Amino acid sequence: EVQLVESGGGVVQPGRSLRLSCAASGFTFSSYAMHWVRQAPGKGLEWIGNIYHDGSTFYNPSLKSLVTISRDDSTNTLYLQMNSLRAEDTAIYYCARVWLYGSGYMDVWGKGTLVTVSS
Amino acid sequence: TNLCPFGEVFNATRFASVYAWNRKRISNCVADYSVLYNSASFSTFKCYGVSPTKLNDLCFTNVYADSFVIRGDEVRQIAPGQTGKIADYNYKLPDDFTGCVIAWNSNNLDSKVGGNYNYLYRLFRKSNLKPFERDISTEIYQAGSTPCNGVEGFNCYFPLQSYGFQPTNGVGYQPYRVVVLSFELLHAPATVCGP
Ligand SMILES: *[C@@H]1O[C@H](CO)[C@@H](O)[C@H](O)[C@H]1NC(C)=O
Repeated sequence: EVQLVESGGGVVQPGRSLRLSCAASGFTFSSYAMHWVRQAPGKGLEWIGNIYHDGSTFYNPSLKSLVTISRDDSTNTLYLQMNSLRAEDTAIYYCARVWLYGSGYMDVWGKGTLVTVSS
Repeated sequence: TNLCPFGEVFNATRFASVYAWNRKRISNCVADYSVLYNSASFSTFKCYGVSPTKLNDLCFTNVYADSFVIRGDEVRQIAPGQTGKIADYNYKLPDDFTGCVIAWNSNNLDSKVGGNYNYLYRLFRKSNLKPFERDISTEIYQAGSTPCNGVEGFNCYFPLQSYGFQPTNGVGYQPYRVVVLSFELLHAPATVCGP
């Protein structure tokens, strides 16, 4: 069946990098476009980035150069590199999947990963 | 006496998407419009409020060039009084618009055989745009009767969809580059003039 699983969360020092992975199982990773979403405790959802089969990466204009979305298609996975961590990036992160041939419905979602940043 | 930089507008390597269309102010130069209309590259050259032949004889001020990329059958939506996704949520022209809409096919630059995905259009907004209003804001929006309090409700729709540009797509689905020139007719000491 369709499934998105994530990994890479934890408690890390600020300014250290992170690499969050979103492995997809059960569906072919092409012809769908992948999103990264985060939400802070006490805050609503905030969209991070999009990446397509081309390699076109679109980021949120609100946060710039903190993240880098990296798709890989040999093993149907999605990577996010997070650099120079600030204290406000304590968040639950989600991997999302849209069909390119319909409305922008995000269908199934990742269960999410917890990222806690402190000193 | 110096020339206006239309070559930096029409012959640019990259155009932004229609949700984030590029606006360039053209001023303090002599604009040679006769190389635009007599060029056979432009499929659509539709001017509202001005004839294209008389464009050399008039002095304008605050000329704006708006550049973006839309698919083939949406070029009719770059006009005053039109409805559609591009007119409502991406790029709205006013009813009192004076200027020129220029659009040409760019399939051999903006299509890749696997599919080009560098160009986006906004699919939904809460209200229609005001004329000449840019919405670069990408925000998660709801679906109805369940809030977007995480995954738990109806899953949350994304506003920006990318065009599926492949060169095997028929005409009408193919990339068309659109440049919209907007003028103001002689209200200040003018800076943009013909020869
Ligand atoms: C763009 O390049 C072509 C190549 O010959 C040229 O004919 C055309 O005049 C150029 N456009 C502008 C606005 O200079």
